[PDB]
Amino acid sequence: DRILTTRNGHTTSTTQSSVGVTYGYSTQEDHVSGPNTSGLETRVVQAERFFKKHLFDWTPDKAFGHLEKLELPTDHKGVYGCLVDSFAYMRNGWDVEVSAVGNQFNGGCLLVAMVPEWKEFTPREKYQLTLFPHQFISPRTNMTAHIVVPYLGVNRYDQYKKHKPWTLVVMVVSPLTTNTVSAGQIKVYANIAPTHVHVAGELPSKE
Amino acid sequence: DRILTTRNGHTTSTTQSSVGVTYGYSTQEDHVSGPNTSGLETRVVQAERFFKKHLFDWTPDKAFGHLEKLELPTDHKGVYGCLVDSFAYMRNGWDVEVSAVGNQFNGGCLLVAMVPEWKEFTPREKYQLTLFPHQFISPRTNMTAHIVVPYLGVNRYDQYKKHKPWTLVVMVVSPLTTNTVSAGQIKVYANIAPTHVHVAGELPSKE
Amino acid sequence: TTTVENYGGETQVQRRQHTDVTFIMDRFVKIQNLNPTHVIDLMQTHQHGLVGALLRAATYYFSDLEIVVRHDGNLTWVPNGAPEAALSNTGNPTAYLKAPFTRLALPYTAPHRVLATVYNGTSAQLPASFNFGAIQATTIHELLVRMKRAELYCPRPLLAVEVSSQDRHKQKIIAPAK
Amino acid sequence: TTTVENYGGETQVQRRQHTDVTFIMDRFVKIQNLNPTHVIDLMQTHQHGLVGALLRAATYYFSDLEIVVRHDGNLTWVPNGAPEAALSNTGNPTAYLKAPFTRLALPYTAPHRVLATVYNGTSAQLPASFNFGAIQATTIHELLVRMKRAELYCPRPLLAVEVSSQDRHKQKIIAPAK
Amino acid sequence: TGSTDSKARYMVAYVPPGVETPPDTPEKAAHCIHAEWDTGLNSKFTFSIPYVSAADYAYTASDVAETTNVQGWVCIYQITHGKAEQDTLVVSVSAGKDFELRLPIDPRSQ
Amino acid sequence: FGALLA
Amino acid sequence: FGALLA
Repeated sequence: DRILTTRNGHTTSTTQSSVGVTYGYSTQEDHVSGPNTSGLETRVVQAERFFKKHLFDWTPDKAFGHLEKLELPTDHKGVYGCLVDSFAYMRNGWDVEVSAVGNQFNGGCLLVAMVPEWKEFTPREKYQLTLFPHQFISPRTNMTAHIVVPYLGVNRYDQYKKHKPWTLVVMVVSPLTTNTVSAGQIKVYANIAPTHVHVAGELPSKE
Repeated sequence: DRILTTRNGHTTSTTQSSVGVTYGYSTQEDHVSGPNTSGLETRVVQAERFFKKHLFDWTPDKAFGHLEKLELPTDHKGVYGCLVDSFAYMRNGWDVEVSAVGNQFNGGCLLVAMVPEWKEFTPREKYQLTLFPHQFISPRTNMTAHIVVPYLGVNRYDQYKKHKPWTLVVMVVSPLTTNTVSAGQIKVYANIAPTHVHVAGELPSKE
Repeated sequence: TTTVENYGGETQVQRRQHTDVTFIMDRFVKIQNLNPTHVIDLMQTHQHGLVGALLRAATYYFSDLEIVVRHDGNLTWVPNGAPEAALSNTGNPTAYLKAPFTRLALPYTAPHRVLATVYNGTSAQLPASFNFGAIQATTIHELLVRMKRAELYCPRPLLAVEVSSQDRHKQKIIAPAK
Repeated sequence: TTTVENYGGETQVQRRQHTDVTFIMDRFVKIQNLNPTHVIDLMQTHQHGLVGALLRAATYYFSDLEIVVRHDGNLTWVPNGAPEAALSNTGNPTAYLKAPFTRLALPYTAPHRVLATVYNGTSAQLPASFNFGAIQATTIHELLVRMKRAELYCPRPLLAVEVSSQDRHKQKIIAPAK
Repeated sequence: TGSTDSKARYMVAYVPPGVETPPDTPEKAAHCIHAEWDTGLNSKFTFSIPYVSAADYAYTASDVAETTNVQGWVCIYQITHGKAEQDTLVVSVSAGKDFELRLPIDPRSQ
Repeated sequence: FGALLA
Repeated sequence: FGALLA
């Protein structure tokens, strides 16, 4: 019933504490082949798979508004990372999964959102982050958020070393509460996987 | 008529001095998917493209029997090379093109061959290298040899860091002759491209 | 979505014509920082103005333009990506002074499929290519811009004036005299 | 003609509307050397101006004309081959001063089937018959010419500014302020 | 333009933006989009420089701000030759089937 | 068991 | 011109 199993490549993630999958803005991808690539683009499926990253430790001291961010893509030491150094242009979506594991005795709430064209938000703007593809994480209800977003931006293809369209954001909505039965803190991890990965301008070898 | 244009990926080679293409042992490839990979293998076309390597300088002093070799695969600083460090198992064929550019006034002959399971040959064995997929290069006739071979070996997939099945071999059959009108020496280069590239066991990042 | 029917009420009919994006953005707005040589950049609109704030309440946008310019001497427009030196030649769209001002229709000329109000990276500041061209004249006194056929994508925060009174933001509303 | 298909690419669709001869030549250009009595000669356009250079990038041409003249007193036009003295009489097309200037449509009146930008021989200089007539007024302040229904024949060299930097000709391209 | 007794093998490569300096050797450039060819009966060869950029259009002019070219480089290498020391390779350029120009301007100083 | 998002 | 080995 409430048990979801996500699979990207030869990697899977089975979440029992899931609310569902939120698809941001659209469920389809703008044609990966446009006039800016002159039909010289290709798809690299070997890169469409999960990679992990620890975001932060959610503690009782962090109040409302505490915000942590992770601009994508980040340094990747795998196949995807190899692509970034071998090609001038790339484009891809993101299958994001964020988990804050504690126990049913913890209280509190986290907002998990994917933001296009990140900009530092002011205290007041934070009250409206729900305008972006998001999902909440509350111990009593779920320990895993799951968001899926497509590629976008002014350009059909991008140079990730100069611009990062999507930015993962996690913000404390209501501080973590603890009992004598609860967990003391909750470590928030991210399980991310790039989607519909396409490369275009093959670069020379650096030697 | 006698003009051949070979294309592998986003790279092409147009040879006017061609004798034709010699396909070694077979024109087909043994099923890339076997029981040893449990259906976890994939094809990486982004790696099926030309890369160059200088073999040696053919001079008048080099007599019959002079042999130069290049075990494949060699160090690759491109996409293919990335694969070798990201996967435990690989398999692929070779589209090989060797060119010895001089001028119609040079005389002499070179034997270009692809050898499975290279072993140092004795002077006597060299008289029989024609038992292997080969082609000759003689200034009066052609300046380019072109051989295509499939993958092979006791194992359906290989670990190139431990074993190199194919070995390119170039041997002087008849020494280079020079006039006052000819070239003084001929530099032999190789234009190689891996074919039907498949990878299997994805390795972790070295950091 | 919940309705008043939950407790016996009845949901009424709504006319959302005035909150239609194309309609609301379709009006003239001022641009305050002006120079004899000015590059048309919509982000130069006031951040709290009806159009300025709504524009900033979106990530990506597209629209053609219509502008009004009160200038001295002749006005010359040049498309996105043109050398600044070009503004000196009549070969480019040039409008000869006719009081009280000049009103023109300009097409979107950026090389991108759409533009952005925020850009996370390098070309802080936005890329130089995010413009509708440049205009030049001896002196430019006023400039009004109007977004025609506007399209907005990916909404972002939009804020009202913050309240201190701890209950309601009160302000003088128009009412008859006497 | 070769394409990117040779190495796996895909040729795209092209819109050549802006490089259409009739379209590109159809715009007003200045004529700098003016006199109270002026013979309309298209070769008097600037050699590097959009229209001037493109015109010179052709051997033979044909087109009707449209002109704008800011003058003092009344303007009188006379056709190709007319005696200069005729410019003094009202019987010839004469336009009475009406601010801010006068805009007229003139037909090609040369006795040749087409005109040339270069002529190898004697009638250096071009034959006197290569003109669109003459105009006269007390004073002529400005003159804009426009080639209508233009036709060009036998292309000739067209040059860009020469580069010294040994790699690329760089110049200030328009971009937002701040 | 060489004589019959001169042969040569060349390589042309498109190096997209994103690298600090252009490849100084055919080996390094081989990983880029490239073409290699012989000089025989047909002394002429044609290569298409592909449009590969983020935007659907690109500027024709170059801004003073531009340090490294925005659209990349084109590199012409000589793999090797045989008795072609004084012989030359003439290079020319034309528009491709899908080449397109838009937004006319009068930029020259007048 | 449950739903799959392959 | 000639043969192709794409």
